Amino acid sequence: MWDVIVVGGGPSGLSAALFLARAGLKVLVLDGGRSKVKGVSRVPNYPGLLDEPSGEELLRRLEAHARRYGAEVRPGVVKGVRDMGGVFEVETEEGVEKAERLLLCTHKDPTLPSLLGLTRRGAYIDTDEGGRTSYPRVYAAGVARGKVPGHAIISAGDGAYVAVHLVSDLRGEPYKDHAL
Ligand SMILES: Cc1cc2nc3c(=O)[nH]c(=O)nc-3n(C[C@H](O)[C@H](O)[C@H](O)COP(=O)(O)OP(=O)(O)OC[C@H]3O[C@@H](n4cnc5c(N)ncnc54)[C@H](O)[C@@H]3O)c2cc1C
Repeated sequence: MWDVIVVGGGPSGLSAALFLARAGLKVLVLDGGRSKVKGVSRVPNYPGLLDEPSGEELLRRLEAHARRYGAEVRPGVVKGVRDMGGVFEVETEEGVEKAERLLLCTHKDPTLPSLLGLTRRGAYIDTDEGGRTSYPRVYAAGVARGKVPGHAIISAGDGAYVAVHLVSDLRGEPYKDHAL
């Protein structure tokens, strides 16, 4: 079982996983390997990354960062999602995984949003300021919820933003992941 299952392992999904894991949650990221940044030979505008790595390298570092604090990042394509009342069942080609909350960081792909009958805002998933969709316990972040035009740093920032508010809901208090 999982506290949260993040669908999509691009900047928003991996950033979300990092914050969720650091909050001590059991988080699993299922990614289909079609991040829009994967083919970039050199990302020159991710504030702070002065070596300007390729999109492929950036993804590797983001996955490492999330795994570093407990997140599990696995390749997989979600094709089914069933609400079983209290737990969501997510299905890939490899099998089924269960989570109480789902966070969609699926970029522009309307597949899963349509499966859940999520309310839309134009071509994107409709959400409140914090990323909560029209479906209870289902969240969205990054390009998936309209943070466009899409850029790596913007999606990463939103993934963390939504994750922080997801954690805040669970702890009933404004959650901050700060360090000395
Ligand atoms: C040619 C090109 C060049 C670019 N150059 C830059 C640049 O220099 N700087 C910059 O900041 N941005 C750049 N971008 C844009 C940037 O890559 C995106 O804004 C960013 O990747 C968006 O992050 P995201 O997390 O929202 O989605 P994405 O990174 O697109 O990730 C979505 C992920 O979810 C997965 N997914 C979707 N559906 C499922 C499913 N059902 N099951 C499992 N996994 C699923 C996908 O396979 C994918 O890995 C470029 C884009 C392109 C196309």
